[PDB]
Amino acid sequence: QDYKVAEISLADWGRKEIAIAETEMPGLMALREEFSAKKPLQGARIAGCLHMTIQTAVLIETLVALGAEVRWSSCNIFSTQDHAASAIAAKGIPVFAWKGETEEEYWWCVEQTLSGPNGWTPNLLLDDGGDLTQVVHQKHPKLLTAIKGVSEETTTGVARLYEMAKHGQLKIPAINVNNAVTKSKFDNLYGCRESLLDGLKRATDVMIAGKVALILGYGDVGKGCAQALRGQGATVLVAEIDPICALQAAMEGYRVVTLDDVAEQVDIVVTATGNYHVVTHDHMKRMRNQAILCNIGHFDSEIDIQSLKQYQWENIKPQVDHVIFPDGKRIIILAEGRLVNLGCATGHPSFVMSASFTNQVLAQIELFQNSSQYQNQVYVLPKVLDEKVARLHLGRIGAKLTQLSNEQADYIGVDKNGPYKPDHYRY
Amino acid sequence: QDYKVAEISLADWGRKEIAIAETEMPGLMALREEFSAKKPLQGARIAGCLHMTIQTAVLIETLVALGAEVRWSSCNIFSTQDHAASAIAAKGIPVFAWKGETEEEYWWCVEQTLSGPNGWTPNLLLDDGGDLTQVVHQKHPKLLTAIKGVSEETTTGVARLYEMAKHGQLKIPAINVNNAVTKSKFDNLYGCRESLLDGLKRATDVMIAGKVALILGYGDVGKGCAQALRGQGATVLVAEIDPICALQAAMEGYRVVTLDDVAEQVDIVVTATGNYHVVTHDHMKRMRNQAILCNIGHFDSEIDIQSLKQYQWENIKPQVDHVIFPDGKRIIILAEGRLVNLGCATGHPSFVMSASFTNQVLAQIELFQNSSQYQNQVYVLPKVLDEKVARLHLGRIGAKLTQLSNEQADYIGVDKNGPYKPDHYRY
Ligand SMILES: NC(=O)c1ccc[n+]([C@@H]2O[C@H](COP(=O)([O-])OP(=O)(O)OC[C@H]3O[C@@H](n4cnc5c(N)ncnc54)[C@H](O)[C@@H]3O)[C@@H](O)[C@H]2O)c1
Ligand SMILES: NC(=O)c1ccc[n+]([C@@H]2O[C@H](COP(=O)([O-])OP(=O)(O)OC[C@H]3O[C@@H](n4cnc5c(N)ncnc54)[C@H](O)[C@@H]3O)[C@@H](O)[C@H]2O)c1
Ligand SMILES: Nc1ncnc2[nH]cnc12
Ligand SMILES: Nc1ncnc2[nH]cnc12
Repeated sequence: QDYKVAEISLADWGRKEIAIAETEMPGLMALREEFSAKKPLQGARIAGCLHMTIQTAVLIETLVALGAEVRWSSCNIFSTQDHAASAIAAKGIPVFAWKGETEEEYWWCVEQTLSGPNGWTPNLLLDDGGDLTQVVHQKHPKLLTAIKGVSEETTTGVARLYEMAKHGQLKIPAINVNNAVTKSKFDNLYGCRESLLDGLKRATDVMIAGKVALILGYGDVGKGCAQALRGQGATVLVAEIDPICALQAAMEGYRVVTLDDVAEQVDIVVTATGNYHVVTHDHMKRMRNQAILCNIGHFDSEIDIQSLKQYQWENIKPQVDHVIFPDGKRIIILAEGRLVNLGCATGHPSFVMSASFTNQVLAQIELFQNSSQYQNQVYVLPKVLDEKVARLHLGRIGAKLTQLSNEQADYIGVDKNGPYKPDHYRY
Repeated sequence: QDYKVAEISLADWGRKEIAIAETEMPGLMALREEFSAKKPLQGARIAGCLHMTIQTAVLIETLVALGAEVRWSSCNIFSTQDHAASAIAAKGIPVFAWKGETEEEYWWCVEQTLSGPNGWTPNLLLDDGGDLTQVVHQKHPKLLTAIKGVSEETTTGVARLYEMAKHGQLKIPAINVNNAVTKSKFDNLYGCRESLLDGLKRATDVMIAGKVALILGYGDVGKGCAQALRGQGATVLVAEIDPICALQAAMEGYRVVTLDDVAEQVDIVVTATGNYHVVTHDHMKRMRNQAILCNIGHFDSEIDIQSLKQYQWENIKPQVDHVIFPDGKRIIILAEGRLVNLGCATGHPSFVMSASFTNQVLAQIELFQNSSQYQNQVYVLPKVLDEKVARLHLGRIGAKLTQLSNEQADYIGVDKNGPYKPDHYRY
């Protein structure tokens, strides 16, 4: 068995939910319709490290339908949906993923992606957060020569690529999928607008209405989180280091504050910074009894979880814990500080993941075919492909596009078929 | 008298409202505090073409406080606030602007900006919409040699610059002020979110709640217009040619439709496209009795106003007209299709105009000092200045910034003092 999952008998349930998800993921299904016969990824050998959800199962089966061979792992110890992993394993696709991995198991799973039976090695990487990219660069430099490139899903992974490139550590081309407009402005924003609430509601019976909620970070994720909680009746506070993002939050009516000032005043804290130790021991010591602390950024290091190691952790249910302080005060920590929407719920819904994952497939096609055209730098896909991703999703939600006339296209200086915006337009 | 205004005796009223506006415009006042003694614009001779409002009066007096000499005109026949123009004229600043200009008067006013007494000619242009840039390039090529550059306020003006540059027609450097983040994502969005309603409410006693409103265009302006009307209880429809913007609108719950389909169904139509004849004769013929038609894009050519020339126009009050069709059906047209927020109300409020106009002052300083470093292309100001503009506005609205620690700045790859985002970050 060239796989490792929790329970293979969950595969039928996984197939049933994959069938539903396909009907919500028109971008991926359109790529199958366009490319499954020509098989543009025939000869592609993709090592993948990305949350092993039902939506990712549709991504994997799209890559395979286009001719790729893949080996898969999750990029978080809690984000796997076991029945999705089983459905993939039952297809004979190598997948190494279960919910509740230890850290040792996590890195073992990544490692299994880099070598398969009969001398299988990847020539492509598909990464979400930079861990797979790190393992290959730091532990398997011999593999790098054969890797055509990496496509990277998320803001933190791209930040890690930028720092590698600045220091001459990046040894392959990288496609930044996060900053396709149809990824960053949809998945990060509208996805979290729904899936933060999902994680909070599944974890506890805390009401949102009337609570004071603090969001740390007002980028794409924090913007979606703030809209989510404000719509449900919370008073929303925002912390920011960036004066432009702070000004955006203020102009939406949120008070912009520091956690150093407001720790005792908040009912719910959500870290969405992509940064390091933005919630410290002293912050948590000051929090009210039964305050809820969670992280929706990529890494649990947004919170100094280590500082709680000597306190009693009383489990409430899976991925919901009380941390009991010496004076008896308790805080509720979700998923041990790991990604709350994937650890306490199921991540983003299928429709917006289709937009993200359509970009991933297009990036893998571009790297597999044309990686010779790229240097060891970070690139984004062209705007015409970004627009194509959007076009493929309009039919499902019933949006009807207006067509420019010749004179209207000339008036604003565009081709009738796009691209319709200048390169650095911000949407 | 080196000026032309409607009534100089309105100057005292203008001064009173300028004094209030200063307290809402901390960016401009901060630039006065930083630069009025060093006078970095001493020797600058600025021809300006930008809506002659109270807020623009604060911009003009900031330029003058920094040492500039200016000659001013409005960029729209209806956008001048006469008491603001009088306050400027009473200071001895040449201004040629009144509400209700004819087209001949409009272009005469622009022309007055290009030559003053004693051989005064500009060495800088400050433009909003591209009309001043057009006049100089097409009618006064001898002036071009002495023009160090132009700073351009709005999306349509930048579109015109791009097309000039593509065809080799741009003969001076241009700073695109519209696409400072602290302009496009604030003025265009939050400004119109307030000032569209202002124009509609001052013009008619039409209720927004329960109406079906169609917004043509879902860029920065259309996004703000949609939020405005949705918050007041309208059913909001959106038309788009851009599939990414269409998908954004759909994900906010707006049905994305074509005016060709829905003309008979709408109560209010707002053009926000920057394009040509997006509302045609047949659209207007199909509109319901007493439907309200207005334009918030830069030019009245969004609507084919010419097609209504043979119908009786019955005036309701200034800038509010009935167009009476042969079957007796009437539509309400606002400001003859000119910018509705400035024609039927007073434009954006002071606070957000401060952010836009702080960018304008910084652009004029950069052109006056460093235009030799630029070619005849379109440029944007650097991100550190964009962040500075935001910083200068945080105090007024009580936003408190968090400061990165050394390790947090290193973790995300930024300097503690910024810039905090990659060059092409979209906010
Ligand atoms: N949970 C999900 O489904 C999901 C989806 C996309 C991205 N992410 C992750 O979420 C994180 C945020 O992503 P993003 O796209 O919003 O990034 P972003 O860069 O757009 O936003 C992060 C924001 O945090 C702010 N910030 C940084 N340090 C801070 C501090 N100490 N205090 C306060 N604010 C601070 C920055 O100024 C920035 O505006 C990343 O780790 C990303 O990988 C999660
Ligand atoms: N009234 C104000 O205070 C104010 C402020 C800023 C800008 N403006 C003006 O408003 C206009 C829009 O500015 P913006 O920043 O939103 O520009 P933008 O480019 O961001 O948005 C315009 C949108 O219109 C869409 N569009 C173009 N042709 C269309 C058509 N035929 N049908 C439907 N949609 C169409 C485009 O796809 C685009 O998304 C410009 O003329 C700009 O100069 C006015
Ligand atoms: N449902 C989902 N599947 C995969 N990755 C995700 N990231 C966020 N939500 C996700
Ligand atoms: N109040 C205002 N002053 C000047 N230009 C504007 N454009 C939009 N609103 C404005």
